[PDB]
Amino acid sequence: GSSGSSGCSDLPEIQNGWKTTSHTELVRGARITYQCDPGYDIVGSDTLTCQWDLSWSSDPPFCEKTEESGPSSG
Repeated sequence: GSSGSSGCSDLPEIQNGWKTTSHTELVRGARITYQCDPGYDIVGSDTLTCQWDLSWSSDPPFCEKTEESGPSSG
C-alpha cells in the first residue's frame, strides 16, 4: 500500500490580503498564514492547519477595515 496524493485544497484568493506558506504542496500539518493590507484586521483564525481529513479546521478568515482616520490620532 504505497500511495499518497493527500493534501488540503488550495485556498481561495483573499481580498486585501495574501497567504504565505513555507511548503508549496499542502500536506498534513502544513500551516497557512493570512496577511491583509496595512491598517485592516483579520476576522477568525489567522492561522489555519490541515486536519487528518484533508480539511482545514474552519473556513478561511477575511480582512476588515477598522474605524481609524490618519496614521496619527491627532
